[PDB]
Amino acid sequence: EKEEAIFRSAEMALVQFYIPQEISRDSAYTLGQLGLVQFRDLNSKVRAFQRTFVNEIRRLDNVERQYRYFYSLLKKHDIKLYEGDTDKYLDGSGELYVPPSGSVIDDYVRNASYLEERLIQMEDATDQIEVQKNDLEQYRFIL
Amino acid sequence: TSTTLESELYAIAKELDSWFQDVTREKAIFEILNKSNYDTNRKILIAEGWIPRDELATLQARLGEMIARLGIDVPSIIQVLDTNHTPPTFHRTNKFTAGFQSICDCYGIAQYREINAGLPTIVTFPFMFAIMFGDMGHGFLMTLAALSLVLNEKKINKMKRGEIFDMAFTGRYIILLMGVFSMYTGFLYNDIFSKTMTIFKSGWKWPDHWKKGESITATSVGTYPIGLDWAWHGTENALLFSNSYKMKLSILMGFIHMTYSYFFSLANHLYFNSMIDIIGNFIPGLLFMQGIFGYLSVCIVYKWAVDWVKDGKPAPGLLNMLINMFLSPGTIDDELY
Amino acid sequence: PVVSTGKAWCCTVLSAFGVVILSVIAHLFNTNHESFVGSINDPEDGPAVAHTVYLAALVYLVFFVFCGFQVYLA
Amino acid sequence: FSFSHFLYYLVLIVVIVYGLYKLFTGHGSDINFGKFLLRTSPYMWANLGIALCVGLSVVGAAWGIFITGSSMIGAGVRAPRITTKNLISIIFCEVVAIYGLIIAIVFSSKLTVATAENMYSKSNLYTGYSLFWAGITVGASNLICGIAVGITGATAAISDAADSALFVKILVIEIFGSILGLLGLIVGLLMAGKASEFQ
Amino acid sequence: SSFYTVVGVFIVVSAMSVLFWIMAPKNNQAVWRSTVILTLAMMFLMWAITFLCQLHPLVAPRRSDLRPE
Repeated sequence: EKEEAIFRSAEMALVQFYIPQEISRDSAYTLGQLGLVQFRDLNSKVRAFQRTFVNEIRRLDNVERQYRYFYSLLKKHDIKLYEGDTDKYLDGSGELYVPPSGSVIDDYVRNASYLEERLIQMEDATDQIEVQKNDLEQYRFIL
Repeated sequence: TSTTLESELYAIAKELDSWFQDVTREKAIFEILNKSNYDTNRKILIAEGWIPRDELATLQARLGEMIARLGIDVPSIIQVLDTNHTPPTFHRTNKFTAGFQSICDCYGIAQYREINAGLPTIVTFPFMFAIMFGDMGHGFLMTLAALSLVLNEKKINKMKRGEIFDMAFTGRYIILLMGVFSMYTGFLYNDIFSKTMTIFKSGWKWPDHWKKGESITATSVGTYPIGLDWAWHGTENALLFSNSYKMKLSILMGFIHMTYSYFFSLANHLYFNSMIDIIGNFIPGLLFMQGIFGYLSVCIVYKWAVDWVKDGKPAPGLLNMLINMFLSPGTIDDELY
Repeated sequence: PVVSTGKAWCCTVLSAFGVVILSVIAHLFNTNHESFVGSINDPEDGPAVAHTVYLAALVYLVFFVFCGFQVYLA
Repeated sequence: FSFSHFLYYLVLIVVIVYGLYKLFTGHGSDINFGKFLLRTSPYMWANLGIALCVGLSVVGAAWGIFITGSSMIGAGVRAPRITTKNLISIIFCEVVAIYGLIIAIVFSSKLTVATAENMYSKSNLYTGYSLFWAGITVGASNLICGIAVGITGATAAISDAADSALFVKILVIEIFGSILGLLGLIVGLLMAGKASEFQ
Repeated sequence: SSFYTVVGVFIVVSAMSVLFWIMAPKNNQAVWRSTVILTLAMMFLMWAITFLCQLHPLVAPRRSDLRPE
């Protein structure tokens, strides 16, 4: 029994959540797997760097930035991205997947941070060769 | 030297998308926890959120499943709050009323519990299309183009298209209703590929004999049941009838549309307990525009209903008397009633 | 003979409309409708133009059955 | 240099010398501006009135439409929510051509056919003069109104792209400037009020 | 004057619309209930405008050329 809400809007409620800290990270996944809560901003008039959970944004978008550097490096040396088609073990019926817990996120962070400088020096090594391919080849045209 | 790099990129290029999805989800979780109050005397996060009323039984079920997955004891993490803020809108769409809702939401997102304008749009939008697109065969081609998109819905919602086929596919029921209503309108205009039909007997009768080249007239032996008569096809004054015909059609349909949309304001003001808005805005505007422009529509229909040649009275001009109603009051050249 | 698939539908659909439309117009030339020939202008004879419009409908039919089997190969 | 001013000065000198010569002969009444108004067909004046009415109304509408449309397209690059809001500033410039349509539909019901006898009667010359001047009155008023409403629409689009609270206060000026075409409409209907058909 | 033809078909269409108001299925109640009752009305009104002003016409066709048969 759900109202149709095509003649008018749907009737709303404002619900206050009392979430403990030790299950907060875990509970926000369940709140996100059901897509029917719009959160309002309670921390207004607080600056963007003064808020809580800012280093947990800086680490994660550093990982985002290194993934962007990787995908920029994939377009050169043409390799198709795999795009794993199963967008259904996160979506779909059940509405319940277990989120990866802590050590998996730390593995992602240190894996990307180890992988970046390795790819940087491997790319810098193969571009000192091209800049001395170029002058030798055009000198061969001169000769 | 450019081979081990490439093999490393072959290793990275597989299973990078799943890494990216996991990190974007992890970042979105903290972006949602960022806007919640943090307490220090006890380790409790306080968060507020809007929700429709039919899912308070869904919240408790899903959060009960979560607290049954991990063994704890928490005291009733859900509390419905009484507020004075402005809640969101949320109309439900179900695949047929979705495209018209996306039409009406492109102009503006409606007020909370206001009457949705996407519900009458479903039929009043393709019909006002159809009046301008009054052809049998062109509406038939439009229905064929629409059924080429409706009859395979499952094949198309899994592809990447770009900005033109998107507007083609998300409005397929719009194109279907436009084509069907254009079939009905082009039937009433008696027009298929700019030709007539001859599916009934005519209301006009040609004379008995004429020389090849004589300008003759028809003699009005009845009326034609559905549509325009096919005795207006060549006839060298077809525009003289058709223009004064369809202009009055457009004025009548526009007035009925405006006076139907105006009553939704009364159904709003009666719902929000706003009885000063009725007596201050509904009645003045209703009397002002009915007593000017619905009187014109009543006069158009009344001039249609009266036989002027049999009564021997001159047929007046409705445009002339509409002008002289304001620019010279009291003086009437030809009497109507 | 490079691809020849995106131009097969453009001719099969064209011929599929053309057969039906010229067939019904030729049938309306044959029985004198007095709206296709009911004035002093363009046709005078009657079925003598119904002849060549049915001929053009046959030519559209062989366009349709030629190009309708080339799209079948994909 | 300045070829257009040379044309204007040459036309001025030729007209002055010609009129002064028609004085010089003693035949200054051969330049008879009034006999030209009698002996000219009234349907020319009526059809110039109708055609110049609808043409000048459409020109003013197009002018206002691209003035507000260029600024609204330019201002919607950073703030794309101005388009569906300031649609009404293009509505206000488009109704000008509809006023011209209404005038053309009213005036074209008076273009009947007259007899060779009493062709240049008092009523027919009156009808030609009234339709000509009423048509160019409403057409020039529609032109000017479309230009002004377009300028105010461009400025309103810029100000609403600044922040959302300003377009209610600038739309009032468009409401002021859009009444002028309706004034031209009313007086164009009133100038041709007592003119009959051509009989 | 046979304006009563328009009146009688209006009675029939209004009666079947009131019959559909107490008949429409309970799944998408307002969608059926509004779309059908608002399309019957407009499909009636356009035909009723069409049947009028062809009832007592003031202008007859001409057709100068028209082969004498």
